[PDB]
Amino acid sequence: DLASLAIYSFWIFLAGLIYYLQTENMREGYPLENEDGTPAANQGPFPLPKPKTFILPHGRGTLTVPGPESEDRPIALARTAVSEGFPHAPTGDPMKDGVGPASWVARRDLPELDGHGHNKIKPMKAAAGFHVSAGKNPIGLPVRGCDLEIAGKVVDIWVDIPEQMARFLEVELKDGSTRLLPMQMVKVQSNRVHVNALSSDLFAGIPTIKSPTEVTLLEEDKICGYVAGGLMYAAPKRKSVVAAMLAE
Amino acid sequence: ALLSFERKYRVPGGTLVGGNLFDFWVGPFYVGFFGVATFFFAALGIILIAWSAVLQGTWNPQLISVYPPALEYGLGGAPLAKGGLWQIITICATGAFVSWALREVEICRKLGIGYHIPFAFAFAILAYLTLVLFRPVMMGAWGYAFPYGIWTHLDWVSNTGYTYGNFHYNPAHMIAISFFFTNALALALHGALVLSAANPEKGKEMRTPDHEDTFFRDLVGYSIGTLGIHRLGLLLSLSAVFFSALCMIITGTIWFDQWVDWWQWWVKLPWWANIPGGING
Amino acid sequence: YQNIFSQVQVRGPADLGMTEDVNLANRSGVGPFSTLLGWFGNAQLGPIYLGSLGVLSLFSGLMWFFTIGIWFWYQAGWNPAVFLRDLFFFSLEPPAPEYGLSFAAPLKEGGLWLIASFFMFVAVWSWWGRTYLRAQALGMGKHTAWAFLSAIWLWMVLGFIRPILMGSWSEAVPYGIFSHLDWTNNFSLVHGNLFYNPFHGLSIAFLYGSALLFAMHGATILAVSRFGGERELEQIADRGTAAERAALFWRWTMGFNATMEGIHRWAIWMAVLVTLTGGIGILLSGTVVDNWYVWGQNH
Ligand code: BCL
Ligand code: BCL
Ligand code: BCL
Ligand code: BCL
Ligand SMILES: CC[C@H]1c2cc3[nH]c4c(c3C)C(=O)[C@H](C(=O)OC)c4c3nc(cc4[nH]c(cc(n2)[C@@H]1C)c(C(C)=O)c4C)[C@@H](C)[C@@H]3CCC(=O)OC/C=C(\C)CCC[C@@H](C)CCC[C@@H](C)CCCC(C)C
Ligand SMILES: CC[C@H]1c2cc3[nH]c4c(c3C)C(=O)[C@H](C(=O)OC)c4c3nc(cc4[nH]c(cc(n2)[C@@H]1C)c(C(C)=O)c4C)[C@@H](C)[C@@H]3CCC(=O)OC/C=C(\C)CCC[C@@H](C)CCC[C@H](C)CCCC(C)C
Ligand SMILES: COC1=C(OC)C(=O)C(C/C=C(\C)CC/C=C(\C)CC/C=C(\C)CC/C=C(\C)CC/C=C(\C)CC/C=C(\C)CC/C=C(\C)CC/C=C(\C)CC/C=C(\C)CCC=C(C)C)=C(C)C1=O
Ligand SMILES: COC1=C(OC)C(=O)C(C/C=C(\C)CC/C=C(\C)CC/C=C(\C)CC/C=C(\C)CC/C=C(\C)CC/C=C(\C)CC/C=C(\C)CC/C=C(\C)CC/C=C(\C)CCC=C(C)C)=C(C)C1=O
Ligand SMILES: [Fe+2]
Repeated sequence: DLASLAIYSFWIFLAGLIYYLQTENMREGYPLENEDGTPAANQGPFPLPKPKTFILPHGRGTLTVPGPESEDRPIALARTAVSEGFPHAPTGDPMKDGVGPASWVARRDLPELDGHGHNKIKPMKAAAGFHVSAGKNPIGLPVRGCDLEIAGKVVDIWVDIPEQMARFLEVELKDGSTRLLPMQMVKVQSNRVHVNALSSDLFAGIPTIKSPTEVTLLEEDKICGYVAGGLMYAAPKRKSVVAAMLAE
Repeated sequence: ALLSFERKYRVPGGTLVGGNLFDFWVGPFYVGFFGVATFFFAALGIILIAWSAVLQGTWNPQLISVYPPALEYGLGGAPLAKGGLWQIITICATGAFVSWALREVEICRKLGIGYHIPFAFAFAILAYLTLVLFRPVMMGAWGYAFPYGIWTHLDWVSNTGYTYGNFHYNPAHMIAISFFFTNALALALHGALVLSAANPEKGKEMRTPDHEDTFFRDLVGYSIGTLGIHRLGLLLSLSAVFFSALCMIITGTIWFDQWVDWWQWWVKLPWWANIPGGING
Repeated sequence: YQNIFSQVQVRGPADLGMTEDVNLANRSGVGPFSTLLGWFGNAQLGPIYLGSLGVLSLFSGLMWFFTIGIWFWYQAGWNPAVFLRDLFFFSLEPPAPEYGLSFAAPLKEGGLWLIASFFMFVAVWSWWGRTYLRAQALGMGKHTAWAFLSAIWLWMVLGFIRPILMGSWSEAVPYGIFSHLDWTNNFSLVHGNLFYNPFHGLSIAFLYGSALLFAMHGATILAVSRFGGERELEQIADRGTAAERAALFWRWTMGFNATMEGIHRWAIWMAVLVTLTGGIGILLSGTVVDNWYVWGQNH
């Protein structure tokens, strides 16, 4: 019978296709390691696939995945039980050390590039032709932390040119320095932008950019690591829902 | 057990209930308090499923079925096997589901990401609860809900759907279907576009977002953008499930008849209602 | 914030696009910018490419809705109020069983249906040509063309391939909103319930599963958009904490994770298989299998 044969060979196909797909999602993070870094004994029922190579545009080189793992930078974390399956507590400060929810990856310390080879993200001063086209504009607003203290003053929006959107806010601190805040982590209100993740004292510790008119991919990842890290770690300093409206 | 980048994230913290007691991993899986609450409800629900298989007498997947309390039992409790066992498996499934999601909010918190996955998943939980709890209640009995069995629940859908004639005519069911269809089109388009720009014609460099905006603007005249397509995928998905649950909780409560008779409000509408011609003239 | 709607809209110069091998004479000018579309996605409308296939697709496509539209106006009696009250109830039906796969049907009894199906056939197949070529001109993979084939397959089987094997044009779907719902209903009814069709349950498995994986993927990216999650192509090429925290949520939740490249292979297949699986189930109906319940008892 044709229908019976059709459904039979379908499941043979779907088994080969789940096999294919899952080996393909083993191209990063695998082989599995034990908590100490040596290769783990249970490697899983699927085989790592044969290398794929990506050609990266404008002299960035290539990517051959899977490869030897790109982790190298010291991890400031110590084991909390003799046995496998337990937390690794920060040896220092998680915010500084780049750990836990403040983790960052050693991405290429070069800006993300656009279709033409120019920087994707650029401050809006220098992003020729860009302006705020709709909604409340945050340039100039006081910036507040979760301790409900004024952390800074927005002095420009960092714009993604090819995709035309607000990537970061640039914030002048108490000392006339600047930092970048991820836009999708700030909240633009009418008389203020509220950064919940960071209480004001932690704003200075936001990893800095070395060149003042570009962000590198390593810097972004360090910035976004540290701002998200404040949700668990700046929690002692965060005033609740109650004090936020009391705040007015 | 660990991925080659995983170690630096297995930091302590982000636990809703229970401190560090339950904050450990079992292989890849994270436990947490709601990990243990999801297992208790999972095992108990499947033990009580094996119990309806025995009280009914089969060990086959296609046949073992578990029924809701019949219409005489209304909304109150019922005897085990005569509907009552389903009632306890339903509580089991509900707490296993709400624990799975709450287990996810812990995982979000340890990782410092948005709460979007638990939130999207609550829509699924609420569509289940519509069919198993909220519409049963409005209609006055637990018997209006589906049975927990691979084929008998398909038999529940045919039978429930044909009590209103051709259920295609349900207007919110049309809206729901549209969202499932547009969602699968979108999924197809999003997967295909990203893979075409990462896996270009062999030899060439990997394409960029720019190219993607350019392929869709060239094809269709519009590009919603690499952020808009994730946003669109979330709203299509949840809109499907919202409207799907809305069309069932509107049925048997706000609407009793044949759903095809509903569209006569558009036709019996005065002014054009009595002109001969067309189909309804 | 959650990043469901943008907080601040930013506009620049109209982005005419990447050049590569695209024939730029065929590209049009910049459309308007909608602030309304800009709250959820890109603001810019256009430019679009209108090549030869582009125009052939658009002309046939319009000639198809012209053929459905005039039949409807004839059925409305050219009376506008009867049109708008029964837009939904109108239908351009196929030739009656008597005519087989002949074109000899009269205009009002299936000729207009066939002209409408010729116009739709050409329109959809030239747009598929266009889906391939616009990718070639940008040097992109041909994934969108292959994906569109799954969708075209269910279309082809329902209105062409299954009517031809069945000997009759009356077998195909009528052109009407309500009438095609009644066709679908009726199709399961005369095939002895399509819930027993193994490929229909499989189609539903992937339809459901498409809303499951895109609420999952959609929600994962929005949840790591704080680490520039949506810029999935640079994450493939140079992994970031967004791709890491994304994959780890799912490794810690259901025990297995993916990749920023690989989640889109899950996504294209999960969706391709809806209509690819479904198309088989309709082709097998009426031709090999006459009643899915009956068939199901011999399994
Ligand atoms: C699958 C089983 C049955 C069936 C069962 C049902 C059922 C059951 C229901 C429907 C419903 C619908 N069906 Mg059906 N339907 C069938 C076959 C078809 C065929 C066909 C040719 O194959 C078509 C066109 C349709 C079409 C339709 C829609 C009219 C309607 C809404 C869903 C939708 O399309 O998703 C939406 C898809 C999109 C939104 C794609 C649009 C993409 C756009 C927005 C992208 C932008 C670009 C665009 C404007 C073009 C760009 C070029 C520029 C203009 C220059 N059906 C088969 C026979 N169908 C629902 C309904 O409401 O019925 C009244 C419904 O309940
Ligand atoms: C009483 C009715 C029967 C029934 C009869 C049918 C029939 C009959 C068919 C299905 C099919 C399907 N059914 Mg059913 N189905 C039933 C009950 C269900 C239930 C349920 C909960 O009860 C569910 C979830 C479903 C779900 C589904 C889908 C899985 C599947 C359609 C896939 C799809 O995405 O197609 C949508 C995709 C397309 C139509 C492809 C579109 C192609 C392109 C080329 C269109 C171009 C359009 C262009 C010309 C216009 C553009 C407009 C502009 C943008 C404006 N059915 C009951 C039991 N079902 C279909 C199937 O595949 O069967 C297995 C099918 O034919
Ligand atoms: C013959 C029957 C009638 C009909 C009768 C009905 C009836 C009756 C109902 C529907 C419902 C639906 N119908 Mg219908 N429908 C018909 C024809 C169609 C056609 C079609 C093309 O013809 C389509 C596309 C649809 C489409 C739809 C969907 C919109 C909707 C189902 C989705 C949903 O509820 O999601 C919701 C998703 C869930 C409920 C999933 C919940 C999951 C939970 C939270 C988690 C489970 C976890 C799991 C156990 C964990 C185990 C892990 C494993 C061990 C790995 N129908 C015909 C005409 N339809 C249903 C609806 O509206 O429901 C609200 C419904 O009740
Ligand atoms: C939404 C409208 C109706 C409905 C209408 C239909 C229709 C119509 C069809 C199905 C089909 C299925 N339904 Mg249903 N179904 C409903 C509610 C449910 C619930 C629930 C807890 O609410 C569950 C678990 C299921 C589960 C199932 C699957 C067994 C099957 C394939 C679906 C799929 O892959 O989904 C997508 C989700 C995934 C890919 C995630 C994977 C989930 C796996 C498949 C779950 C295995 C569950 C196992 C059999 C039961 C768990 C018991 C254990 C003891 C834990 N349905 C409601 C009442 N369902 C199809 C079928 O019967 O064909 C086989 C089918 O045609
Ligand atoms: C894997 C299966 C899923 C899928 C996939 C899918 N669909 C696809 C693709 C893919 C992968 C495409 O690449 C192709 C596409 O290009 O996407 C937008 C497409 C497509 N899927 C579509 C529809 C569609 N897909 C469906 C379903 C599905 N598609 C499945 C869920 C459904 C249903 C019923 O669920 C529908 C209705 C089309 C939008 C599109 C292909 C368009 C096409 O072939 O149409 C030719 C017809 C015309 C050109 C008619 C023109 C109509 C006029 C009124 C336009 C007038 C415009 C004017 C007023 C303004 C502009 C003027 C200009 C000069 C600027
Ligand atoms: C926005 C809604 C869409 C959606 C989203 C969604 N589903 C999700 C998520 C999201 C965002 C998850 O995060 C979560 C996940 O981890 O994904 C892999 C999940 C999930 N969605 C699932 C299934 C699922 N989703 C469905 C639908 C949808 N999910 C919608 C389309 C369906 C359908 C259409 O039928 C199913 C079957 C699970 C695979 C998964 C995890 C859910 C979970 O809570 O897992 C814990 C499971 C247990 C502990 C087992 C408990 C059950 C036992 C006690 C048995 C009792 C009940 C019995 C089985 C009744 C049903 C029998 C049937 C034959 C009728
Ligand atoms: C790599 O990347 C990629 C890109 O990029 C580079 C791309 O470009 C693209 C290309 C993709 C595209 C161009 C887009 C593709 C698009 C489609 C496939 C289809 C498009 C579909 C649509 C546009 C449909 C969406 C619907 C619209 C626009 C209509 C309006 C919205 C809805 C119907 C949805 C919301 C639901 C509504 C409005 C119904 C009612 C809702 C409810 C009752 C629930 C809400 C609750 C309440 C109302 C309760 C009460 C609360 C109140 C009242 C709130 C208080 C507010 C008051 C006002 C009082 C791809 C694929 C891609 O891969
Ligand atoms: C960009 O970002 C993103 C990612 O990141 C980069 C992602 O990843 C993802 C995630 C998406 C995917 C990975 C895609 C695939 C997923 C789907 C299409 C959804 C469907 C998924 C399911 C149905 C799985 C549901 C799983 C559940 C509910 C959990 C399972 C629960 C148990 C097993 C019991 C609980 C167990 C505990 C507590 C511990 C015990 C440990 C074990 C049992 C582990 C041992 C496992 C094995 C030895 C391997 C098993 C091998 C199998 C099953 C073989 C496969 C079968 C074949 C037939 C070939 C998204 C969305 C994303 O956007
Ligand atoms: Fe994506």
